[PDB]
Amino acid sequence: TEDQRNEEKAQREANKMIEKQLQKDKQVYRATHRLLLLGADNSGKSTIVKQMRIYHVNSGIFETKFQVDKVNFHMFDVGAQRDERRKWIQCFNDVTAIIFVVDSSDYNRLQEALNDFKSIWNNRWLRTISVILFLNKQDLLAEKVLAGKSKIEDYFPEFARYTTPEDATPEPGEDPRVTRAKYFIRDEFLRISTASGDGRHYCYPHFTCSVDTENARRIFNDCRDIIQRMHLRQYELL
Amino acid sequence: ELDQLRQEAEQLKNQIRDARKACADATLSQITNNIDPVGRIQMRTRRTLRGHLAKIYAMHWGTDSRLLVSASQDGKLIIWDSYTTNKVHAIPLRSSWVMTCAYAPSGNYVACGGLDNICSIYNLKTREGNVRVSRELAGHTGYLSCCRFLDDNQIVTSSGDTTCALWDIETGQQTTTFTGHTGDVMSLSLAPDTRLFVSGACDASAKLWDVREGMCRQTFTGHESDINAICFFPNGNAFATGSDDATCRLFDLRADQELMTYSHDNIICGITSVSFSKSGRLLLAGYDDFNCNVWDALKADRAGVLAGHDNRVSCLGVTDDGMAVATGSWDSFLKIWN
Amino acid sequence: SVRILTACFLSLLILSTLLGNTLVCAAVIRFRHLRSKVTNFFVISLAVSDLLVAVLVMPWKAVAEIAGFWPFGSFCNIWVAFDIMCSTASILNLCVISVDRYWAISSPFRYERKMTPKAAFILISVAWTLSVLISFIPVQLSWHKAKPIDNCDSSLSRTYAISSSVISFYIPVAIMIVTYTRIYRIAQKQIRRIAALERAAVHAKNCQFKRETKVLKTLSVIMGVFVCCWLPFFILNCILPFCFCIDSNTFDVFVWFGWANSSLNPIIYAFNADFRKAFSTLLGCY
Amino acid sequence: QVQLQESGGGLVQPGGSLRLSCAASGFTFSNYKMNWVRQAPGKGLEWVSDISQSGASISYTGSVKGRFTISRDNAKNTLYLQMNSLKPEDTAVYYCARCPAPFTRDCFDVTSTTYAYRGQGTQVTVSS
Amino acid sequence: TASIAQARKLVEQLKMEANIDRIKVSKAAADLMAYCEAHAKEDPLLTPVPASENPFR
Ligand SMILES: CC(C)CCC[C@@H](C)[C@H]1CC[C@H]2[C@@H]3CC=C4C[C@@H](O)CC[C@]4(C)[C@H]3CC[C@]12C
Ligand SMILES: CC(C)CCC[C@@H](C)[C@H]1CC[C@H]2[C@@H]3CC=C4C[C@@H](O)CC[C@]4(C)[C@H]3CC[C@]12C
Ligand SMILES: CC(C)CCC[C@@H](C)[C@H]1CC[C@H]2[C@@H]3CC=C4C[C@@H](O)CC[C@]4(C)[C@H]3CC[C@]12C
Ligand SMILES: CC(C)CCC[C@@H](C)[C@H]1CC[C@H]2[C@@H]3CC=C4C[C@@H](O)CC[C@]4(C)[C@H]3CC[C@]12C
Ligand SMILES: CC(C)CCC[C@@H](C)[C@H]1CC[C@H]2[C@@H]3CC=C4C[C@@H](O)CC[C@]4(C)[C@H]3CC[C@]12C
Ligand SMILES: CN1CCc2cccc3c2[C@H]1Cc1ccc(O)c(O)c1-3
Ligand SMILES: CCCCCCCCCCCCCCCC(=O)O
Ligand SMILES: CCCCCCCCCCCCCCCC(=O)O
Ligand SMILES: CCCCCCCCCCCCCCCC(=O)O
Repeated sequence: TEDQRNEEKAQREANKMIEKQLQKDKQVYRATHRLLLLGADNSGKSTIVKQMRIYHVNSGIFETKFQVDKVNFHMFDVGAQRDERRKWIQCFNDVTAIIFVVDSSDYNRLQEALNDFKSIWNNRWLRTISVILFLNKQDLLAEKVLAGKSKIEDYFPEFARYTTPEDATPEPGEDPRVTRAKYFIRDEFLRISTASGDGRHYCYPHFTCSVDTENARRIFNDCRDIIQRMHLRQYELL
Repeated sequence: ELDQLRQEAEQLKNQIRDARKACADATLSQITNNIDPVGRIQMRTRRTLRGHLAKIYAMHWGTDSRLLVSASQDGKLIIWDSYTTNKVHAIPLRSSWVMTCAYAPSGNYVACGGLDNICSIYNLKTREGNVRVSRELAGHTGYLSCCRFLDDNQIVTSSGDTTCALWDIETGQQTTTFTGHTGDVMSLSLAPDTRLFVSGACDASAKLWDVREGMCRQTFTGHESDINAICFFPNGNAFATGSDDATCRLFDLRADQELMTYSHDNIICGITSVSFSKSGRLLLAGYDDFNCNVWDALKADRAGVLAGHDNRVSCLGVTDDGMAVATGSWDSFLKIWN
Repeated sequence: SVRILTACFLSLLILSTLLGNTLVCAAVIRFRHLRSKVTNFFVISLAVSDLLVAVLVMPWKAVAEIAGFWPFGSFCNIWVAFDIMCSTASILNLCVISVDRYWAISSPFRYERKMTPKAAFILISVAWTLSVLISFIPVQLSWHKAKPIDNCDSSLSRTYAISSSVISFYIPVAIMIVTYTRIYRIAQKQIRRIAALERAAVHAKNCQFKRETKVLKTLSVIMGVFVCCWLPFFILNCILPFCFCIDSNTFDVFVWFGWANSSLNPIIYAFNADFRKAFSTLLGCY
Repeated sequence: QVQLQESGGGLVQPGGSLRLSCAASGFTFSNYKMNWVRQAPGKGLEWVSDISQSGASISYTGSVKGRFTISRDNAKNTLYLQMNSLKPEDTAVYYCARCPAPFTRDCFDVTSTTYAYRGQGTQVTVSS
Repeated sequence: TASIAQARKLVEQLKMEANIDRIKVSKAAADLMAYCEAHAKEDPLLTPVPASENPFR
């Protein structure tokens, strides 16, 4: 049985080397924070982050690496895939958050975006994942309200009976009409997100612009909110 | 134009269902009433494999029943030894999102797939000592779902754009393309003779494909939801299918219809992966409510329950000698059950 | 008589403490995921300290109280040192647990990078090494005993009583009060954000406190049980040497309350669902 | 075999009424959430409306809300849609759609590239 | 003319699929029973294995 002892020593040495390599990779893996970037084709989801260090392109997917305060982020943009998404979304349950980017300027697409957000939110495997919301092209909403006719009140009868929330604070230099439209979109998405009421994940709404730098710091801050709420859940404090 | 075509198609499907209802003389469970039941089957965790970082999506045994490939979402493909729990290889993958992995019958190659719709073949000769990418295949448009080696020269792949290919590794091109499916083809199960295979798509229809001719021969429409995994019976004359409606089904290639349906009221969760045993009497089913059910293939009754995983049982394999059964779940542990 | 009742109470206390500590240690030995997190190492250390209390501090004192005399006279010197070690180890482990919860809730990213298991081990080892440096050296050098029928009434000197009390109780309760006050600031802000989103939802629906009570109940139960159990014995412990002041029966009863806290500590620090699943499995009740 | 058969439709007038009958054959009807989806000429698919397993929760699209009744009978195994106050701009093809999983609340069925749990649909034209 | 060029391929498909031979259900059944009986004793999962013969024990 001497030869089998030799073979077992060699296999044990190989296993020790592989195990050490896996420990180093475990450290690098745990330092990394994943982010799934999901948005419709009308919206400029590529234009959201301008603090990207690199923009690497694989054959059927896009990967972005950026670091904020020595914290590494991977952002996975789904590229060339089929229209049916109910089978490859199961991969992305392990990510920390799902960034969801929607175009407010065109109104027909918004209804589809609301249905897609509902299907994300009520999915079984996306229950543990928080979702971070970007209502892109707000300047276009400003420019487009002064067009003689309001599209949103046509597509939504509720918006003839709606007032601006008192908790909401309007930015200086804006039209109350435009802020009513902004917060009413925001309220649609928050009513879809509060309808379920699980308490395992939340929906973070953000009003972003076409050209803006602050988006990486916003995603960093919402990541800090997600992991603080997760530890508060974990010690059963909340 | 389109209405006489669809009416002809409907009269053809009524002829097919008249055929299928004429053929149905009796059921299998009436025939199998004077058959001794299997009883309670207790299997135990002989080994637990550890050291994966992310969830284990797919895994495939070897043909010597010794070394298993496991595929994970961290970008590591680990070739294991099942006897001594030694990692005989660990391969770092280019894309992190992996959905399938295949092991060659001679053991010289391993293939991996994923969301970047490229099948990557790795050689295991290691004349330098380092594993390297032996070839990459980028023909498919939709994601790569399940891929299996016919031999060391030809690999069969199942994309996500309703298309199955037959790749030659030496030319690096597609030999035969199968485009009959309408829903997304989830997995394929090769025959033991490797002349036919079966594919289950998301349109609740399993197809029977000839590798050499290049067209489907038979269509099965017995399910109600997305057919997740498919597996042949060990004689190559029947297959079993698992779907999201918590019902396993057994289908015949000769009778062209379902023989039996395996369904229980207490479990409404989907069915991830099904593998038969060596003899063919036990159907092993990886359910979505964190356990495996050992159905009896001839009596439609649960022998026993492998409730050893903490998260959902992602994939299930059985050795070629029937000695042990390995399951990989989403808690990064590979249980070997005997 | 009275002795029977007191023996029954003390025996139930000992058995309860043994039971709970045993269940926690067994559950962590039998389950891999209950050892995978770096947090649960500290609860391992606290079950080890509490099980050393139940195994080696409570029974001998219980026998001595039931009987009235002291059984083995030379055992008293060792007993005192093991009592100080096993109590100080429990209070330092609860300070390590509080610092862990505030490091994890305060900095969510830095808690992943910095809290390698090596830092966990160094915290546990500085806790137990401070306990053995406060206990086994002075008691065996007998600096406390020389303040100027056999009984184990070691009248502590003022130096060692005040110094030992400061290093064993007062520093960890200042650490724990600043810890849980900052964690209730963080939790309060999170509750306000959730209530704002909820109230916007409710406003949208109409147009067409319980969570804060939970936070205050959890923090109140932890702080109230620990402070309420150990405070009327370290007040007396600081007063007694400096000093009618205190009767011996009274001091005995408060020492029993101090030890009684070690029974309640696994129930409070094991309300996790994973622990309840591993206790249903291990115990075999469900 | 999962199969769906729409019924009713045709050339109608604005302001009129129309009942669309949908017959679901080949599966258990009460287990699945089910919904209605329409397709304008030269446009994409849009989610009209939905209904759950028990039939308690019902929602609609905003721009046609309060105008369509969705009755599911489980025993008759039929899905009826009542369409009053018709409009000439709303002329389309109506497809019955079924969410692919049982006992769930998530649906992915707006796909135009050969979604295979829908019916052939019915042409509903409004001429003013 | 693409939907009718997939209709006509569906038609040709179902014509080639209608015209196949079909064995009866009960003979298939009996063959399955025969193959499960024949190889029943060679299954280590159905029939237990002694611990020395078992490579995992
Ligand atoms: C597990 C629990 C119930 C054990 C309780 C043990 C109690 C009931 C036993 C242990 C010690 C015993 C005491 C030992 C000594 C004496 C002195 C004797 O002159 C009167 C009885 C008396 C006072 C005994 C009464 C019963 C007693 C108190
Ligand atoms: C009174 C205080 C200052 C004493 C401090 C003693 C410290 C420096 C010593 C005593 C015990 C030691 C630890 C003992 C065990 C281990 C586990 C090993 O795998 C890593 C080193 C580590 C973690 C040591 C680190 C240094 C250590 C913590
Ligand atoms: C880390 C742990 C194990 C350290 C424990 C150290 C203990 C066991 C050591 C450190 C100091 C030592 C004491 C130092 C001085 C004396 C006085 C001498 O006349 C008798 C022995 C005696 C009383 C020693 C007993 C053992 C002792 C208390
Ligand atoms: C961090 C650690 C080192 C702090 C230790 C503080 C110790 C050494 C200090 C703080 C309180 C002090 C005691 C306070 C009061 C008295 C009463 C006086 O009549 C004699 C000295 C005596 C008994 C002091 C001895 C030294 C003492 C115990
Ligand atoms: C010695 C041990 C048993 C003492 C334990 C004391 C505990 C049980 C008591 C002391 C303080 C009390 C809390 C004080 C204040 C509040 C806020 C009130 O709106 C809900 C009840 C609640 C949250 C009490 C719950 C019970 C409580 C936590
Ligand atoms: C609970 N035990 C009661 C008996 C006793 C007797 C003398 C001293 C102490 C104690 C404490 C342990 C203890 C812990 C810390 C401390 O500072 C102490 O002085 C003591
Ligand atoms: C020499 C000091 C006296 C005795 C002190 C013993 C201290 C034991 C502490 C054990 C802590 C164990 C923590 C978890 C370890 C693990 O399982 O990884
Ligand atoms: C589980 C820990 C067990 C500890 C038991 C300690 C027993 C100590 C034995 C000492 C007996 C001393 C008797 C002295 C009699 C005399 O000298 O007169
Ligand atoms: C788990 C560790 C427990 C250790 C218990 C140690 C008990 C030591 C007892 C010492 C007895 C000394 C007897 C000397 C009496 C004499 O001088 O005759």
